[PDB]
Parts: sequence; structure tokens; C-alpha cells
Amino acid sequence: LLYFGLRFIAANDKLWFWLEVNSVVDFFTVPPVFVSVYLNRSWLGLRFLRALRLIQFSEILQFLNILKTSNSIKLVNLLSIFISTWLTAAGFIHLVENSGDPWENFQNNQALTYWECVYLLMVTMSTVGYGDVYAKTTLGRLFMVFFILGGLAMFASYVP
Amino acid sequence: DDAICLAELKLGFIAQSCLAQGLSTMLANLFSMRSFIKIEEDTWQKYYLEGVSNEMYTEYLSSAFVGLSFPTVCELCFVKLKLLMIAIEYKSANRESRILINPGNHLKIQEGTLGFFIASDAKEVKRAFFYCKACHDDITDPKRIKKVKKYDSTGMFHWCAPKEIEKVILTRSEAAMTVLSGHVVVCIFGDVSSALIGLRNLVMPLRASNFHYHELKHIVFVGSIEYLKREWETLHNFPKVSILPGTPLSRADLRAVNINLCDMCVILSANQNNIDDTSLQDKECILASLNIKSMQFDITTGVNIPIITELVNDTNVQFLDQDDDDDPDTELYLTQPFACGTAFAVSVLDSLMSATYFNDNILTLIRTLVTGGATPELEALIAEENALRGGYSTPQTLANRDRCRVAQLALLDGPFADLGDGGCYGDLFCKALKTYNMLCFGIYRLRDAHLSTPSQCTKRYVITNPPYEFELVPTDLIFCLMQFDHNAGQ
Amino acid sequence: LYLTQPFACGTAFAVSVLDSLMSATYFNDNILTLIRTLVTGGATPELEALIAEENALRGGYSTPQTLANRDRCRVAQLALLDGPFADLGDGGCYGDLFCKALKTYNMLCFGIYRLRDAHLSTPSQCTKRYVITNPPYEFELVPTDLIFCLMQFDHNAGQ
Amino acid sequence: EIIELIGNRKKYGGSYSAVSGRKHIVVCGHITLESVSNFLKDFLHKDRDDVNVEIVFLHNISPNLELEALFKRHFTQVEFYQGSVLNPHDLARVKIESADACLILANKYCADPDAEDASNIMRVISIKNYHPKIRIITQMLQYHNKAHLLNIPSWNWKEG
Ligand SMILES: CC(C)CCC[C@@H](C)[C@H]1CC[C@H]2[C@@H]3CC=C4C[C@@H](OC(=O)CCC(=O)O)CC[C@]4(C)[C@H]3CC[C@]12C
Ligand SMILES: CC(C)CCC[C@@H](C)[C@H]1CC[C@H]2[C@@H]3CC=C4C[C@@H](OC(=O)CCC(=O)O)CC[C@]4(C)[C@H]3CC[C@]12C
Ligand SMILES: CC(C)CCC[C@@H](C)[C@H]1CC[C@H]2[C@@H]3CC=C4C[C@@H](OC(=O)CCC(=O)O)CC[C@]4(C)[C@H]3CC[C@]12C
Ligand SMILES: CC(C)CCC[C@@H](C)[C@H]1CC[C@H]2[C@@H]3CC=C4C[C@@H](OC(=O)CCC(=O)O)CC[C@]4(C)[C@H]3CC[C@]12C
Ligand SMILES: CC(C)CCC[C@@H](C)[C@H]1CC[C@H]2[C@@H]3CC=C4C[C@@H](OC(=O)CCC(=O)O)CC[C@]4(C)[C@H]3CC[C@]12C
Ligand SMILES: Nc1ccc(Oc2c(F)c(F)c(C(F)(F)F)c(F)c2F)c(O)c1
Ligand SMILES: [Ca+2]
Ligand SMILES: [Ca+2]
Ligand SMILES: [K+]
Ligand SMILES: [Mg+2]
Repeated sequence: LLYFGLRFIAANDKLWFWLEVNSVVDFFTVPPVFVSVYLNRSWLGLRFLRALRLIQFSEILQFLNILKTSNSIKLVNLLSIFISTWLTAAGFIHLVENSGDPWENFQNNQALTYWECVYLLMVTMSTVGYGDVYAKTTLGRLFMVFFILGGLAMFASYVP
Repeated sequence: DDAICLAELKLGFIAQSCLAQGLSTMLANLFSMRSFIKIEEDTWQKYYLEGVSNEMYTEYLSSAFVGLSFPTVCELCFVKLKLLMIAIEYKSANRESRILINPGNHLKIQEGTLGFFIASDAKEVKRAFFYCKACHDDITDPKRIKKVKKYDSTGMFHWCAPKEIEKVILTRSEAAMTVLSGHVVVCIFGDVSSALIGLRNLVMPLRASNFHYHELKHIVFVGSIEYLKREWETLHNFPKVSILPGTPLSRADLRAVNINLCDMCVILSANQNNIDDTSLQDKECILASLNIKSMQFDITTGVNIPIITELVNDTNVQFLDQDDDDDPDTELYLTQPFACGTAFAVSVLDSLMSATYFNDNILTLIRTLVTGGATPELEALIAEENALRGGYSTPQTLANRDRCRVAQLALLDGPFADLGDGGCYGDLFCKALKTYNMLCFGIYRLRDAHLSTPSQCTKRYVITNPPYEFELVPTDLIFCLMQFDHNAGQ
Repeated sequence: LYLTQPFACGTAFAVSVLDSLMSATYFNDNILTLIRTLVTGGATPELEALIAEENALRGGYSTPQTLANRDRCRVAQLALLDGPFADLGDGGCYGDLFCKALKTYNMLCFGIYRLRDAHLSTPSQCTKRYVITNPPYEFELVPTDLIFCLMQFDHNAGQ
Repeated sequence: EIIELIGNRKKYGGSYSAVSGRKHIVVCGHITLESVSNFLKDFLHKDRDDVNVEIVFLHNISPNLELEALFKRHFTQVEFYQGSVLNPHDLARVKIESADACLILANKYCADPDAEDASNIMRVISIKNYHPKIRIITQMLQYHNKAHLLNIPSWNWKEG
């Protein structure tokens, strides 16, 4: 929270700082912790967004004057982006599948683990596609359809 | 079957601007189809956009104008129908167009005399055909009107015995003794193995036969002597032409010839197409133009020197002025240097294609107002000999001198000094026809005349065919078409 | 490049060392005229106005006001081996030499062009020298030293 | 093709925001890694008195990764904007009305000395056309081309 305050002050245009990915992940990550502490409860909500903080590594390493050459900068950028988005998608699938469908009164709950979801996303991105594990809820299928558009191209381009 | 030569028309427009500044930007605005634009804030655009709204059309004349003289018909058309009739074509065994006509000399032959008009659109021009005298006398409003060898072989240009090039070349010291005032200095950036612009089309209009000998303007070329001799073969028959080898970028050369006492200073380039870089094109023309503006004299500053320069890329027009408000989106016809007549790009002549199709006689009305009066018979002679053969004087040849010319008037003093402040343009127009038979068709007004705060800039812009009730300030110039006077004091 | 021996001895020169003049002229207004006056042998406004018109030079006739422009300090070198300054060659007080020259001859000393191996006990025959810019007041001198100077023009001459 | 067509955007578009009580300068011309590094190393040296002028670059080629890293290292005192100095919109974007000076760098190791001089002359003409009272510092490669700058209407050598 304090680090977010310092970034807010140093910004030039507050509107376009507010509409930023790091600000958004802070907004969707920080307040629920205080809410849970007040309510004496908890909920595995949009916690998977914590993997989106891995993007700032390539910039803070340049701030620390560690990365100076183009090849290393490009390699770190590619690795960070790939790993971060992979883990975020896996977390979203985990939440949606383990929770259920709100309009179905939570009766489609399929028991999955985070490692199994990571395996599922890897198999989907690789375009191999076994039938051992797959999404079975409506929200999971919808997100899988929308992720197939982008993740496949990202995997085809970044890994080589 | 019309061929539109771009170089000939461009050089003719420039040469016509030499006689009267702003004429090129007035004529190039008569062939672009534009609608009326009204703005509220009081700037010079407010009057310039009203001026540019006009175009030039043509249509036949009603039977009400059969037995009447051209000045009377023109005055009637103006006052009643709010139309400006500039010229007519005289139907005969072969067609012939008269620019402006003195009374008695030509009565309307009634044989479907085709008149040329300047108006907002063809709908207003249609009034002239439907005009019924008995019916429409009462209707005041324009609306509701409904049903030694001295001359050329053809005797149209001045001529002289051929002179070799070495007899006209000057030097920097030599040019100092010669006193030149009201001349024309031409700056050319050409060189060997470069595209050959036709310099005959520039000086030939300036040597028309309707000018008296003493009224001719001296012409001085400033450029590479190697390039000039490549086309001196077509120039050595004209009187009062000189050459000063050097470079127009040299401030020393521009002082040898009295550049602060001139009428125009034309700037041209010949190798503009060879350059592949978009930005580096027009480097010479823009830099040479700015050089003159920064020079100092003991008229005390180079800003007031009248200059015209051609451009190959019209987006560079922003660099020609300092006090302008440059914008890379406004069209060339609206920027300040074009509105003032100090710039000319060939892209403004693209509109002449469509204008020729709808009425073929336009291309022959222009090209005689612009060119000195070249006839197809003369063009045959140049095709074979390419030397502009001269001839003797006969009464038929001396009768071709009598044709109107383009001149610029001044309201400061003279017969029209009284109307300088009263402010009725219609009164000046009506008086001009009935007294001296000159046709006024525009105002060349100071850029900062409307502002209350006094200023020092002397830039002006063109207002084409102002309304009848237009107001006149004493500090402005009038465009006119003046009759040739056979006798005149020297 | 600024540490190499050929550059430190004045036997080499590259244009890449002049890139610092961009920031030097921004902070101080009149440096560019000081350099051009010191280097090009005259950058007066009279030359600037004239060079804009003709882009060349013209001969003239000498006049008493014209011949008054021939009073400009020039760059020159001096040797302590022989002359009025020979006494200070072995002495070794740079400040004393500076004051004496300025008071007497109006000569400004602003450097030492010292022999390279003058600080070594062992003898040598190398004749390479390097530049020392603005040494402190308490600087030791040796007889084999050359001092940069600015000397006034003298109207009379032996000729 | 859709993925490529979307996301084709300029990340360095924008406009400079003036700060009350602080000067700034505009640098344009031959912008490259070595030139920028040398210029910054000489401009921000500690031997100079305390200075707080900002440096605003303006080039029409997007910087590469290591130049971006350099700008990140000089984060709080250097800014970059993409544009052309021959464009009045860009000149107004970089707030050249209140700039204290404009510096033009040259390409010493160029193939043709004359074309570089012509380009610099065009840049100077454009800047003086937009604002005829700004101070300009430029580098010229050939002496006979320097005389052309003496004929610009607003070029005052008596002023700086
Ligand atoms: C990205 C941001 C804007 C969050 C967007 C979330 C919405 C898309 C979700 C969150 C809560 C959802 C609601 C949660 C519960 C219900 C009740 C549900 O009706 C029931 O009572 C369930 C059992 C039954 O159908 O009888 C109908 C769907 C609805 C409105 C859901 C519709 C979709 C909502 C609005
Ligand atoms: C915009 C992104 C971030 C989220 C998109 C979420 C949608 C896919 C959700 C939000 C609201 C949902 C609807 C909310 C409630 C219903 C009613 C539900 O039917 C009933 O509740 C009773 C009738 C039946 O059993 O079908 C059927 C699904 C449906 C249309 C849901 C379908 C899925 C919807 C459109
Ligand atoms: C993409 C590359 C970097 C590999 C990613 C590996 C992850 C899929 C691993 C790393 C850490 C693992 C977690 C580490 C510890 C636990 C707790 C573990 O449970 C307990 O220890 C408590 C008892 C229970 O609930 O079973 C269950 C598995 C889980 C969530 C693991 C799930 C799989 C994770 C997230
Ligand atoms: C070097 C990086 C990639 C980390 C390597 C270690 C992880 C990939 C390991 C550490 C703990 C492992 C977990 C330990 C136990 C389980 C429970 C297991 O579920 C069972 O109860 C057994 C199911 C079966 O045996 O089929 C599923 C795999 C999982 C999540 C494992 C997945 C792989 C994990 C996360
Ligand atoms: C891209 C945006 C507009 C979302 C598109 C989908 C949604 C508009 C929702 C609205 C109602 C939903 C439907 C509501 C009910 C069903 C029946 C359902 O039939 C089953 O056997 C249930 C399986 C399960 O959901 O567990 C399959 C999904 C489907 C077609 C849903 C698919 C997703 C739909 C079309
Ligand atoms: N335990 C639980 C409770 C409610 C849930 O409803 C959500 C939902 F319907 C939805 F569409 C989104 C979306 F905006 F991300 F898409 C969510 F985030 C949701 F949380 C859920 O998924 C799980
Ligand atoms: Ca119109
Ligand atoms: Ca301008
Ligand atoms: K498959
Ligand atoms: Mg800043």
C-alpha cells in the first residue's frame, strides 16, 4: 500500500496512472485482505493476480543497473511475461473450476488442484490436447475459448 | 482537341503577376469550384473566402442586348443582374474572343454572342439568357428573374536584330554604373545536364505589342552562364535583356542590381524533379527567398521587396513567412503566402482539366489573357524555324496592337481619389466604364487594414469581384483592364 | 583517448574530443567567441558583418585607425635555459615566475610543457614532453622546461 | 494478422508538462546511444553548480532496448517523445515556446557532409519559423555551409 502511494505521487497524469496494470492488480489484491481481517472470514477470490507482479522485474533490474545489453533485456522480458501469464491463467481456471457456477447454485464443482490446472493450461497452449483433463463448467469453457485466441499465438512466437 | 501545357501556363501566370501582383492567385482561384464559406470573427480570411467563392462561366445573351454596345451591356449586367461580364467571343466566319471592348467599335452582332461571366454558380449566370427587358425592368432584386523591322512577323510582339550573348553579359562592377529601376530580376538555379525550362514563355508575354517601347521592363538574369547559353538561341530577339553571371544566394550580386528598386523578383529552379529526398527539395528556393528578406539597405529592409517563388512540394509553403500561423492541414489556397500572391505551385492547375471539358472556349479565353496573344499561325512559325522571325509594318499589322492589357490602379491620387474613403465600389466601377472604358474586377487590400491598431507590415491579399456596396479604404489598389492608347507622350 | 601518450604529448588530435562544446557553450554565454578569438586570430564583429556580404576578403589601405587593430596578444612559448628567467630554472617557484613576468612584460604564463622523464633519477635521452595546465603556486621548476605564454604585440622590431 | 494490426501504437506519444520555476531544453538531431551517453555524462557532471533543468529529447525513431534502459537510469531528469522537428504539432507538443534553448546534434562520421548540413539548416529554419526568439545551438561540418545560417531572418549572433 505504501509503495502504491509513492508511485501515485511520482506519476504525471493521474488518470493514465490509475488505468495501469500494476495499479489494477494492486486494487484487486490489497483491499480484500483488510476486508477479510475485519470480517474474520476469507475467500479465494482474485488472488491469482499476484502472479502479474512478475512483469516489473525486468524494469527494476534495469533500475538497479544490472541489465544493460539488449539480448539479456529481451530474454528477461520474454521469460517474465510468459511465466506470469501462464500462472495467471492457471489460477483463474483453478478458481472457476473449483468454485462452480453462481447461477447453477454451485453444483458443477469439479475437484481440481493448482498443479493439475497448470498442466491443463500447458497442454492447451501446446495445442497437444489430451482428453484426460478439461474444463467442464460454462465459465471455464468460455474463458478457455477466449484464451485459445491469444495464448496459442503467444506460445508459438515466444518459445522459439 | 485541347493540349494543356503546364510549363507555358505556369510561366504565363508568373509573367502576368510581374505586371500586376496577385494576378496569378486571382486567376488560379477562378478555375477551382468552391462554395461560399462564412465566418464570424473579423480576420482577412473573412473577405478572402468571400472573394474566392466566384468561378468563371459562359452562356449566351438574351435578345434584349442585340443593338447595344459592350460598355452599356456590361454596366447594365452589373447594376441589374449582379453579374460581371468580363469578355465576349464575336461569332463570324471564324470565332474570335474580345477581352474588353470600347464603345462604338463593336456592337453586339446578335449572332448568339457568347459572353464570359464571373459569378457564384451557373444558376445565377442563367439569368442573362432569360432577361426580358419589358418584364424585368421593375424587378430590382437579382432573384425572381425568370422566363526598320521593329515588330514581329504577325505584329504582336516587339522585335530587334539578333545580338550575340557576349554583348549583354555584365559584371558585378559593370552593373553598378547601370541604374536600374522598376525592372525584373530573375533568379535561376539551373546548370548543365538539367531539365530545360522554356524561358521564352516567360519573357514573351512581357514583350507584348500593346505596350509602348518606354513602358517595357528591363530583364536581368542571375544564374549560371553555362545553363543560360543552352537556350539563349530563343531569347536573343527581344530588346532590353541582360545577364549577370553568378549565384542568387550571394548577397553581393543582389546589391549590384538594385534589388530594392524592382517590380518583382522571380525565383525558379530547374532540377527539382531529380531530387529524391522530399525534404531537401526546394532547398535553394526557400533559402534564397529568406536571404532577400534579411538584407539591409541604407527600402531600408528586405521584407517589403516583392518576391514570387515556385514550389515543387506545396507543403513547404509554411517556411516562406515568419508571422504566419502554420498548420500542416490547411490547403494551399488558404495559407497566407498564396493569398498574398507571393507563391505559386503547379498543383493548383490540376483543376483546369475539368473546366475545359464543360466549355471548351475557356482554354482559349485564358492563354490569350495570359500569353501575350499567341495565335496558331505564330506557333507554326516557331515549330520550323524556332527563331521568332521578324517582319515589316503594315496597317493590318499595326491594327493588332489595339487590345486591352492588365494594369493595377491606385486610389491615393487622380480622378478616383475622392472615392477613396466614401466606400462604394459600384460607383468606381460604373464611373470607370463610362469615362476611360476600363474594367475593374478586384481589390488588393492591405492585410491589416481592418484592425484598429496601426501596423507596419505591407502585405496585401486579393478580393475577387467585391459586391456593389463594398467599402473602400484609401490605401488599396484596383485591378483594371486598360484600353490601348495609340498615341501617348514619351 | 585523453590518457594516451600521443594525446598527452600533443602529437595527435581527433574531432571526437570537441563534442563537449555543446554543453560548454550552453552554460556560459560567451565561450564560443572567446575560443574563436583565441584560435582563429580574430573574430571581431567587423569581420562578421563583412564576411556575410562578400564571403571573401579585400585588400585595403593602411590608416592610423586600421593599424590600431594590430595590438592583440599572441600565443608563444618560452625557455628557462637562457634569459631573465634562467635564475628561476633551478630555483623552482612557479608563482615567483608568474608575478615577475606579468609585472614587467605584461606576459601571462598559464602552463608548463615538461620533459617526460624529468622526474626520474636515471638519465635518459627521450625528448617527448607533455602538458601541465595551471600548476599551483608552490610548484618546482627544472631548467629543461617550456612555459606557455601570451605576449603583447610590440610596434617596434629589430627586423 | 488481427493480433498484429491491433497493438500497432506509439508508446511515446504525449505532451510535455511545464513546471513552474524550472527551465528545460529540447535536444534533437542525431540521437543514438553513444551520443546521448556522452552528452548526458558531460551535461550532468557534478563539477557544475547545482542545476535543475530538464532535458527533453525529440526523435522520429523509437529507441531500442538499451537506449530505453539508459533513459530508465536517468528516470527523473530525462524525457523522450517521438516526433519530427519539421512538424508544428510536434514542436507544440514539446512545449518549445518556453524552452530555454534547443540543441542540434550532428553526425560527424557521415558519408556525405553536405546532406547533413542541409538537414540541419532545414531543422533550424523550421524551429525559427515556429518561434523566432528561441536560442539555437548547432554543429556544422563544413565552413562554407555556416554562412547560410547568417542569412536566416531571425538568426541573431549578438544574442546567444
Ligand atoms: C468483471 C466484474 C465487472 C465482475 C463481473 C461479475 C459478474 C459477471 C457476476 C458476479 C456475480 C454474478 C451473479 C451472482 C449470482 C447470481 C444469482 C443467480 O440466480 C440465483 O439465484 C442462482 C440460482 C438460480 O438460478 O435459481 C443468477 C446469476 C447471478 C445474478 C450472477 C450473474 C453474474 C454475476 C453478476
Ligand atoms: C464480462 C465478463 C467479465 C463476464 C461474463 C459473464 C457472463 C458469461 C455471465 C454473466 C451473467 C450470466 C447469466 C446470469 C444468469 C443466467 C440465468 C440462468 O438461468 C436461470 O437462472 C434459470 C433458468 C435455467 O435454468 O436456465 C442461465 C444462465 C444465465 C443466462 C447466465 C449466463 C452467463 C452470464 C451471461
Ligand atoms: C511453472 C513452473 C514454475 C512450475 C510451477 C509449479 C506449481 C504448479 C507448484 C509450485 C508450488 C506448488 C504448491 C506448493 C504447496 C502446496 C500445498 C499442498 O498442501 C499442503 O501442503 C497442505 C495439505 C493439503 O491440503 O493437501 C498442496 C499442493 C500445493 C498447493 C502446491 C501446488 C502446486 C504448486 C503451486
Ligand atoms: C522445479 C519446479 C518445477 C518445482 C518442481 C516441484 C513441483 C512441480 C512439485 C512439488 C510438490 C508437488 C505436488 C505434491 C503432491 C501433489 C498431489 C497430487 O494429488 C494426489 O493426491 C495424487 C494423485 C496421483 O498420484 O495421481 C497431485 C500432484 C501434486 C499437486 C504435486 C504436483 C507437483 C509439485 C507441485
Ligand atoms: C461471449 C459472451 C456473450 C458470453 C456467451 C455465453 C453467455 C451469453 C451464456 C448465456 C446463457 C448461457 C448458456 C446457459 C445454459 C447452457 C446449457 C448447458 O447445458 C448443460 O448441459 C450444462 C453444462 C454445464 O454448464 O455444466 C450448456 C451451456 C449453456 C448453453 C450456456 C452457455 C453460455 C451462455 C450462452
Ligand atoms: N466462489 C465464486 C463466487 C462467485 C463467482 O462468480 C464470478 C463470476 F460469475 C464471474 F463472471 C467472474 C468474472 F468476472 F471474473 F468473470 C467472477 F470473478 C466471479 F467471481 C465465482 O466465479 C466464484
Ligand atoms: Ca462558387
Ligand atoms: Ca511560417
Ligand atoms: K488432440
Ligand atoms: Mg519528469
